[PDB]
Amino acid sequence: MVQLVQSGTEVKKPGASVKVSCKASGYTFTGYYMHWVRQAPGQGLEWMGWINPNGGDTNYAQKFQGRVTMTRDTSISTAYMELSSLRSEDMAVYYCAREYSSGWYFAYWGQGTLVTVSSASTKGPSVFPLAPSGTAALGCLVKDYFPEPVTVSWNSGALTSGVHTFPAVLQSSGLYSLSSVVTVPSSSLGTQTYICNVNHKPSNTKVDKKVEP
Amino acid sequence: EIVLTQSPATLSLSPGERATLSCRASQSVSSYLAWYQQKPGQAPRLLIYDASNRATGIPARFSGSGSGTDFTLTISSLEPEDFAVYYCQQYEFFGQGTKLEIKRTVAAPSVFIFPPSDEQLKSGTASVVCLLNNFYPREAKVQWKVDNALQSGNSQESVTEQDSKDSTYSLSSTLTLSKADYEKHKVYACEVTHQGLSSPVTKSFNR
Repeated sequence: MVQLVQSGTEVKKPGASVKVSCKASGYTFTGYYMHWVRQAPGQGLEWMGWINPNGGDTNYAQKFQGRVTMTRDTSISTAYMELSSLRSEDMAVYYCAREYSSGWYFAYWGQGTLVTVSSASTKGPSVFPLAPSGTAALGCLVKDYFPEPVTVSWNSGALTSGVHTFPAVLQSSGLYSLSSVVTVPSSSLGTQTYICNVNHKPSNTKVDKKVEP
Repeated sequence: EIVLTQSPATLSLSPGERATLSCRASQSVSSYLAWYQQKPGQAPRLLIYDASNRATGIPARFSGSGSGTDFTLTISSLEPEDFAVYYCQQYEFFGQGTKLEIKRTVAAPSVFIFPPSDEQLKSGTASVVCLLNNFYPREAKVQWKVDNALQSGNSQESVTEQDSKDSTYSLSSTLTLSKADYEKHKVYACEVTHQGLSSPVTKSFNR
């Protein structure tokens, strides 16, 4: 069967270049156009270009002309997409996709490659309480960390009902931030302990924060 | 050059109902159009090609039609698996996408406000959080007011994905100020407007 296996995650500074590979197997590599499509976090698909592995002709979207280079190594059935002068707007998941026959549509897709563009360095979060006060709401603020992700549990996972961990938001400083909240009965605030367990693997940060009214 | 308009941006239906997504091309440039499905955390997936041809392995509940400028994807008897994002495509052009949402009865948000913590204040920053809990539809308007003065451009919102049990949304709105600016004002309030509320709801506190 057809298989498109892309290279792993990339982390680049603005101004650098990145080279994503797409290894094809299960079919005649030269027989089908390969397209590249990217998706920036939380928005739609954007076509970048195609290469014809038979001969190597390319066609790039105008907005990447001069910035992007698409190549292929027929001898290892691998297509490449190199994007230079990276900008923050280039942070996205990049997909290679193959035409089924000769129609301009994307029948077979690689698994995608995340390319992070950031000037920030690894950093663990600061965990601040969101003090509460038939239902009361409390939570924990996980501020200023990089890269994603963090994981938040409540009472070491013993409390899962009513928990809401929001998607992280990229601040203008290049650091991420999120809050995790939980609703609990008002009648238990004076005696029940609520501890959010925050985990940021990149920085070895494991902070347990008691949240008292 | 060529713009593909998908309609509506969001479609709210129940499982077992018929979904009809629309894709309109500004200038007809082909009788052939392709539809793709993207589930959370997955790569896009081709459903239909050349307007009405179903891709290999795609369930038959997906059918496409249309010619010229107007194209339609029909999902007969929606299933929970199907509430996802769908894109249309012609050549290098993509539609903005249509999110297929689980419909439910309107639910007003429970609103809570959280002052900055003493620990964070020690560090010279103040984060005021406004929480909107378990509401539907997703459309919500949050307005921060400091000393009864409307703020602009100094807050950030984050919304959860629709809950798997009650199909509601939650939303956070974070107002971030320096310690200095936070202590120059006394009143902090977040005003919430939602179609489930007869009048806006304001949660406030004095520093």
